[PDB]
Amino acid sequence: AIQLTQSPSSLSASVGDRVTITCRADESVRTLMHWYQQKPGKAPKLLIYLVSNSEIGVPDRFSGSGSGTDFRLTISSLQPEDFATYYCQQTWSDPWTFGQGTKVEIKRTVAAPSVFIFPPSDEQLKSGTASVVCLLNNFYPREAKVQWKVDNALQSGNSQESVTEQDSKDSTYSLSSTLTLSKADYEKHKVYACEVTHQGLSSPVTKSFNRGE
Amino acid sequence: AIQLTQSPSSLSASVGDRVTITCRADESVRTLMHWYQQKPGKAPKLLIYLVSNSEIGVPDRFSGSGSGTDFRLTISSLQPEDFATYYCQQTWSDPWTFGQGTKVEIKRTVAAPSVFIFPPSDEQLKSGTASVVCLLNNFYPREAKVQWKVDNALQSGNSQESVTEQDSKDSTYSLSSTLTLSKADYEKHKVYACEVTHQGLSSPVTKSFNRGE
Amino acid sequence: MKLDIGIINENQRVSMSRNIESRSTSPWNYTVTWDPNRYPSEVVQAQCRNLGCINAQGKEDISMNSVPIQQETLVVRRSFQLEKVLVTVGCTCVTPVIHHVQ
Amino acid sequence: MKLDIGIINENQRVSMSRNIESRSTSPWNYTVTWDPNRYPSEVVQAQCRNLGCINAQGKEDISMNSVPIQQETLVVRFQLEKVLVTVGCTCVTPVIH
Amino acid sequence: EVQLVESGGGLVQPGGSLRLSCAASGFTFSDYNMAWVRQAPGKGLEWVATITYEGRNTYYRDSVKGRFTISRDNAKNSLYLQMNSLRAEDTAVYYCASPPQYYEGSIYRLWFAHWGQGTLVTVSSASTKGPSVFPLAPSSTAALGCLVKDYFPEPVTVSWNSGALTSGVHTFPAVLQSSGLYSLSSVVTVPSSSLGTQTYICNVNHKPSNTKVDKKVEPK
Amino acid sequence: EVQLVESGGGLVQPGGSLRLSCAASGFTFSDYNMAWVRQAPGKGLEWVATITYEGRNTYYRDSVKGRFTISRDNAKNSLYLQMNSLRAEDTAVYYCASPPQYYEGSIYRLWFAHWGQGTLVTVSSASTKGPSVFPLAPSSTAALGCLVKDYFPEPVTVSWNSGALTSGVHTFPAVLQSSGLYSLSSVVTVPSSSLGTQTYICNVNHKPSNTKVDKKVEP
Ligand SMILES: *[C@@H]1O[C@H](CO[C@H]2O[C@@H](C)[C@@H](O)[C@@H](O)[C@@H]2O)[C@@H](O[C@@H]2O[C@H](CO)[C@@H](O[C@@H]3O[C@H](CO)[C@@H](O)[C@H](O[C@H]4O[C@H](CO)[C@@H](O)[C@H](O)[C@@H]4O)[C@@H]3O)[C@H](O)[C@H]2NC(C)=O)[C@H](O)[C@H]1NC(C)=O
Ligand SMILES: *[C@@H]1O[C@H](CO)[C@@H](O)[C@H](O)[C@H]1NC(C)=O
Repeated sequence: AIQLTQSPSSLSASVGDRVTITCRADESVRTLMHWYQQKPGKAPKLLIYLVSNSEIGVPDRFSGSGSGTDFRLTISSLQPEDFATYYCQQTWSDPWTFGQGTKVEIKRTVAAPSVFIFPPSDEQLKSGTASVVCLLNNFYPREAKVQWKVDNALQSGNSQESVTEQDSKDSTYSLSSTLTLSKADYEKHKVYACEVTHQGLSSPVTKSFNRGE
Repeated sequence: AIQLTQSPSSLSASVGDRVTITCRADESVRTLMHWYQQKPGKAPKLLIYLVSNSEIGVPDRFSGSGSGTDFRLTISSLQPEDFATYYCQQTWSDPWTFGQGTKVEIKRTVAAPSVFIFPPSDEQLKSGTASVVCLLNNFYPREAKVQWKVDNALQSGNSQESVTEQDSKDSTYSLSSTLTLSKADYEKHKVYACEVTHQGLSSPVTKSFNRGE
Repeated sequence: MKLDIGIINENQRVSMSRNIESRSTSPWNYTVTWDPNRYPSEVVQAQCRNLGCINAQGKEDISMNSVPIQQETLVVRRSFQLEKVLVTVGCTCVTPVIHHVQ
Repeated sequence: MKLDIGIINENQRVSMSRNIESRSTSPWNYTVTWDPNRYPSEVVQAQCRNLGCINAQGKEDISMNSVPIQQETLVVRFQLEKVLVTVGCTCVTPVIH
Repeated sequence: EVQLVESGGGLVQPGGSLRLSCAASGFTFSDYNMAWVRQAPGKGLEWVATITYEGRNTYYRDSVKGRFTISRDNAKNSLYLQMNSLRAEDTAVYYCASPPQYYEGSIYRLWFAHWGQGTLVTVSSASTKGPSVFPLAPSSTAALGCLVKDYFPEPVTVSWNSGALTSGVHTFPAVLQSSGLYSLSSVVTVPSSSLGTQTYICNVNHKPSNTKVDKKVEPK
Repeated sequence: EVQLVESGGGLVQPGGSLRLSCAASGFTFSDYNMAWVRQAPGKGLEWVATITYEGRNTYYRDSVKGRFTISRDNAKNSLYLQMNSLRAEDTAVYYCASPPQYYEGSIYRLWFAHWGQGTLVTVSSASTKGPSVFPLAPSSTAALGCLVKDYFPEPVTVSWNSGALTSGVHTFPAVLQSSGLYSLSSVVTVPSSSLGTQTYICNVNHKPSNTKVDKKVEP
């Protein structure tokens, strides 16, 4: 089986930059190299066939080049909607093979998160567990620091974070940090605070509530 | 200068037969051999370019073939409107040259001539000369015999004939014999007769008029 | 919008029977579809026959490729409305883009 | 005859910014004409660039020929019109029989 | 034009069986080879199987040989993948794939010009569990949402106001909890003014557990 | 679409001069090489001259070198052939010729995709003479016609009822008589029934002698 290796595995580039992904094969696949683009939760779309020919709807900024064992996909001016994973594929030898994927992310300017905090619903407190949710909306870059504090006591191993995929229009992320407590530990305490630190803020921002109110 | 020689110079075939014309050159013209079709009194129309390619409107039955010094035009099912003279041409060497022409005629069934005779007009008799005209309309083959008789006296060297080109729809010929006399001879005798002999007649046909009436 | 009655050059057409499609180094086959609800009533799609190009001997050279040539056509369908349909008219032979780093 | 307002697939085109016209063994050039009384407003004609085909070296081989590929299109002028379009060229081998 | 519509995924226990189907339309299905391509969660693309247009030949990848069987009807314009002896390594989204319309289908080494939407196949001994949906009430530009907690397997779909509300919506990726169950939040930002006039509902659907929920979110 | 329209032929005496014109239309005249091809009566085709698109190069056949001069006006979309020292071997129909629109005009070795209608150039010391047009009256399906007698040089054209009547028409080739003048007949076959209701007119034109005639034929 021909094993294909794309370089790099991930990359960040500003809108308008030239982006170049290379795909290298064990043996020569002789012009039978194709490229695909897969956006999150969608199927792959064909971009390039037979090294350098593109399908009817493909924008002009995508082009293919290569010969034998060294092939390359090029984006001449990266756009916001080009956030995706790109795959090469060979159809020369019968076990048809894909590259491992190259994840293309978009570099943009700092954007600060807008923060929101959510108390546990009463409906849930019936079930004996309580979830406190903190939202950081539309920020860039992905790196953020979210500390939970119950009665000014820093929490440790009781939270999980989740992040959206980069927005296809404005290239921002959003993030949910979910704090999980027992209805017991939740009622012993009063002050629930989410403290956020990010490159776009003058000083960390803290959203908080008190049981009730 | 490349001299082109087409074979044969003329040929006849029945509707639907396969016809083949050959064109031979001194030196190699490679693939720069072209063919033209010229119908009577019209300009040449292009049929074949670069040995074997056909212009857009050219019927499917015309096809070209050839190599370096031996080229061939083929009509796969000869039709009446294919009556023409066909010319080859090379554009390899700088003095561009044509073949001499191949005249393609249609072989069809016998058709007898419709015969008519025309007295001299009054308008003309003023001028002192008289022309008697005999018309043979739509016959095949071309060979016909037209004898003039003035008072049952056979005329000799005082007539000229003209024949049309083969008709592009019914592939027949037509012919006019014009007999030329002085208003003197025309006004002495009285019976002016045109006698026609043709492969399509069981026995010759004689049309006639008597001066006056 | 009023559609005048009458079609210029209605009689002029192109023959797909020239076997230009098989004398090509990038040969192709044809496919037809008949639809009375549009004009022309017949549409001819081309399909490249090989991935590589062929020579005079008959051998496939896969360092080069047969690729399709495509044209946007106008065909009107019925109360009449234009429709734009993509037609592959035939194939040509190309060499891929090979940059200078092998 | 009444023409409904609207063009299906109005948003769809073929890219000529690929150098396919120049990487072909039967390469060709393009020509444009803008005519305001018709749709499409522009009509694109191709013309084969050589009589022969070019190889990997760049040399013309006149044993084979560049020949045009042609398709009849409909173009509106409102009245229908049929125009001949040369979309590009292919490389062919002459018939030897 | 070319549409491939897959169906038949879902949850199956190891060793079990499952039949995937691909309804083709917009091309002469009977003229082109079809294939299945798979993709395990967060990983890459992996060719599974190919069948020819007549139906005569079937090629498989080594991993699935003897276990999977690719089939076609050609009359119902349909491609099939029968999966038997399923192993945890077959958990993946399975894609139906079709070759280009402008090249002859007799060509074997063609690429994948068209793909279906994909169905998830989850092979796990665990039992489906439907989600609980709690409200994220907007604490007096405003933010509110829904918490979809303690479900398995994937996926969960969240819309707002039955598809009316789409701008400002952020539906987060599922995260595995200690329990081994998934949990996610879906949030949306709206004008503070519309809080008394417009009613906000998130529509949670979990096909594996046949669980639909329309929870209205409103402040305290 | 492509139209090549020639003019300027006619009668010229040996040693005389004549300038042919070809009005082009339907393509970018400025991009393609143009040529003249001639054809003497009853003979074959013979390339005469070629000119390039810009105008810088002119190629001629040996016979016409020094005598003929090919020219073009890319702004009037027009091709010219100045013919001097005209000799009896130049009696011929002269055709304007254009290359195809679907190949690049930089290519020299192109063929003749399009031809003009042709003009006859007759090089002769003899004088123009207009024809007489006598009727060939239908001697009571019937046949009638027109006799065009004693004219020079060629050519004569005959239509019937100003082009309405075309089926059954036979216009014969000119015949040179002893006098050195030409004569031809034009006939048409028609139903005996229309012979009293329908009026039949032959339209003779002889541009060299500026002779136009419309003769009605009746029994
Ligand atoms: C038909 O197409 C070709 C090329 O096609 C693409 O070119 C690009 C720019 C796009 O416009 C694309 O859409 C076209 O399809 C055209 O040929 C090019 O013409 C230029 C300018 O004429 C050529 O550049 C130079 O021209 C001068 C003067 O004519 C010559 O002296 C030069 O020759 C030297 O260089 C060559 C190597 O380059 C040496 O081998 C020679 O010995 C000389 O030292 C040179 O030709 C350029 O080369 C052409 N490009 C190609 C790819 O051939 C052509 O103009 C076009 N026709 C029309 C009407 O548009
Ligand atoms: C395509 O054309 C060639 C000959 O014209 C033939 O061998 C081949 O089977 C054809 N295939 C099709 C039309 O699928």
